[PDB]
Amino acid sequence: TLYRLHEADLEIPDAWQDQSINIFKLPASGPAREASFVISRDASQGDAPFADYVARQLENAEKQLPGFKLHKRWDINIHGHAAVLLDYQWQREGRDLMLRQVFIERRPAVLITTLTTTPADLPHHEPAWKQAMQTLVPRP
Amino acid sequence: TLYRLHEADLEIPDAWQDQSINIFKLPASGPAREASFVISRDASQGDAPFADYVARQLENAEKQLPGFKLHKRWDINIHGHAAVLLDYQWQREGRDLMLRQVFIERRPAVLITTLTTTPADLPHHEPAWKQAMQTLVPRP
Amino acid sequence: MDAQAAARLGDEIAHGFGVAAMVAGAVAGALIGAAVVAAATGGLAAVILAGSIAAGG
Repeated sequence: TLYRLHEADLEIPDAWQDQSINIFKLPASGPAREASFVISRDASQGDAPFADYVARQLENAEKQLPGFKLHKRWDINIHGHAAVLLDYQWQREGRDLMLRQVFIERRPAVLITTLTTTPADLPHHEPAWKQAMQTLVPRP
Repeated sequence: TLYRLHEADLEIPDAWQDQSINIFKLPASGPAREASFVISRDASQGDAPFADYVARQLENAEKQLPGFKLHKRWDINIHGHAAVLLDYQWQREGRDLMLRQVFIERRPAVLITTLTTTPADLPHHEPAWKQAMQTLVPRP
Repeated sequence: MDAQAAARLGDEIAHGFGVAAMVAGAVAGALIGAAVVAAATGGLAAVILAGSIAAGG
């Protein structure tokens, strides 16, 4: 069970539980502030279908984030993998936060991409985010 | 920067600063409780020699980790890269934690592997930890 | 996936409060390593706690 990371290869036993989180801080650009781009994994899906799995993610996000409300949703395919893209809004300590989140169906775990910014700053960070996602090639 | 992860490849602007963390939880086994194996990156080195960078890491750990106790320092080698192995222990909420931390010199950032367990449980997980680190090949 | 935490994490790292940003290499790895061994949580939850730990000190 060889594990591949940007800087090395190594053998990890399968008894070990993967909880890895890829993290990038986006630099400020023009009027917009720093953003973050995070890649997380999820194994909770199980046998439930992607649509109902994706379904359950909003149900939890909609009760747990103060001031939640959903701006957009895509259903697209990334290199044969089903993907849903969500644009939604929530307030942490009275300041408007915007999330752009993509769920990529995969096993043993669903890939999740999360961009955090503000509604105001999303257009300024969107070009670089578009670069990142148009290049995402899942492995078979 | 084309960035590779375990599950996909994607292109990342160079202005994004990487803070990615690989995390593996070693499951509980027999008398031993669960342990953790973590791969982190540190781009702080700048121009200082590697041997002095480790020292800066030691001084910081003694200053900020409560109950720091150094057990071993190992100036070793990993597939052509200078490496230092640290065995130390610190206290977290009355619980003694035994750490085994490896610093692998690389650019643009030092690769760091950290095993967290208990002094009693360390010998149990040392085989699995020894397995992984002997398999690590830094990638060009 | 905890939307609570992904939002908290993405917010914290944007504002320079990520673990790897506030403490030295050895310490960030050690704080992350303790969080995972200490609940039905995941990597996101762990990284958050590592930063709360790092911040309280």
